[PDB]
Parts: sequence; structure tokens; C-alpha cells
Amino acid sequence: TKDNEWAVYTHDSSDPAATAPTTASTTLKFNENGILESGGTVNITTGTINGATAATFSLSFLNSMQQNTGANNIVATNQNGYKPGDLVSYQINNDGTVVGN
Amino acid sequence: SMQINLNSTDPVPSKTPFSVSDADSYNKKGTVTVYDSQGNAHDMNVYFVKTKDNEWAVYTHDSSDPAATAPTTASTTLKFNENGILESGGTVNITTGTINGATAATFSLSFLNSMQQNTGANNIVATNQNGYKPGDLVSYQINNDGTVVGN
Repeated sequence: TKDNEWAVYTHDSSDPAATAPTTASTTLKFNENGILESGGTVNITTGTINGATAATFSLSFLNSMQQNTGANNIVATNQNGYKPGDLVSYQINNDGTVVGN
Repeated sequence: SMQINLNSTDPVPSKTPFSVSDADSYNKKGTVTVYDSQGNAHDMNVYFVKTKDNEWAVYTHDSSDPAATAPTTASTTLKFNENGILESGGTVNITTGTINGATAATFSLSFLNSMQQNTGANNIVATNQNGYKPGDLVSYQINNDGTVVGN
């Protein structure tokens, strides 16, 4: 929108519930050095499927930056959770931990 | 830094206006790229105007932003001795101009060891931009002194 202010829109394209994201879900503020000063995190819905609840989660933009160079990009993101799993293998670390892969 | 070598016999009497375009009002148009607080590049246009023997007027101008209005005032002046050695006007704190909230840093532009000599064409023979833009880790390297460095 301007120097050091970016509007953020969010949208769950995995479900119909995610209507046109025409509202500023949030906004990010940066200082003169391009350091994210505000808009750190937002609790954002996941949308829903087969009765599964629309969790919602804290999306953090911590340490995001606005700098002269580069192209708008994503340099690491994390999904704090899992899908279903099947016991592929067994492994023992030299610290005595027994783990499942 | 900006090492300048000027021809002792190159005057500007043809014109007096500037506006980074009146060629006749100056002898040398040099540009030093500098970085503001976000690394945004700026165009330090520098004009050398021979006013007389051993005195050159210096005009400065950031063409990377609108803020850099017509540089019609003598940002500084350089004084040389009879041997063409820069005696004064060594350095000036010059603004970088501004972009996207990035502050207009300002920096010490030195003309140390610049000379006014009979021969050559007005020129620039080494300049330095004390700063950086953004960087991405391309490679790893180890020197035989045990230093580990990032390229």
C-alpha cells in the first residue's frame, strides 16, 4: 500500500467457504530499515472438510523484511501439525532413544 | 571516496545554469551509486566546474529521487596548489535522498588525493561506496589461515 505497509489478504482455496478475499485480513508495518515492526501474527481459519473443524492457527510473519533487493518471496514456512502416519521403520540413536520413522 | 583527475586547462565560461543538463556549465559529470537505509540505490551526480586555476566548484544531485531539485548551488569547492594537489575541500557530508521510508543516510564524500594536472581528460580513477545491498549465501570457503568465510 506504501512504504513499510503491506496489506494482507487470506484465502482457503481448498473449500467453497473461502469467498473473495476482498478485506484486509491484516497489515504489516516495517521500520525504515525494512524490519517488520508490527502485524506479527494473525489467527487465521483453515476452512472445513467432512465435519473436520476449521482449526484456525497463528500465522506469524516474524522477522519478515522489506528490502531493496530480491523478488517477493517465501524463505521458510512451517505447518505446525501432521497428517496420518504408518510405521515405516525403527531406529535407535546412540543416546538410547528409540524412535519411529 | 572519489579520486578525481582534472585537466588543469579545462574552464566552464560557456554557461552558468545547471539543472544536471547544462553541459557547458561544467567540465565533469560523475555519478556515484550509494545506498540508503533499505539499500535503495541513489544517484550521486557530481559536477565539476572549473571556476579558475586550482578552484573547482562542486554541485551534487540525487537523480534517483524527485527531492533532488536543480543543483544550482555550490555544494562545495576544491582548492589545489600550484602543483595541482588538492589542498582543500577534502570531504562533504552529502545526502543520499530517500525511498520508501528509507532514511537519507548522508555520507562523507572524500576527494582525497584528487589532482589538477596538465594532461588527461576529466576523469574518475577509483571510487568507493562504503556499504552494501541485500545478500544471499552463495558459497562456503576456507582460507589456509583457518578463516571460514561466506561468499
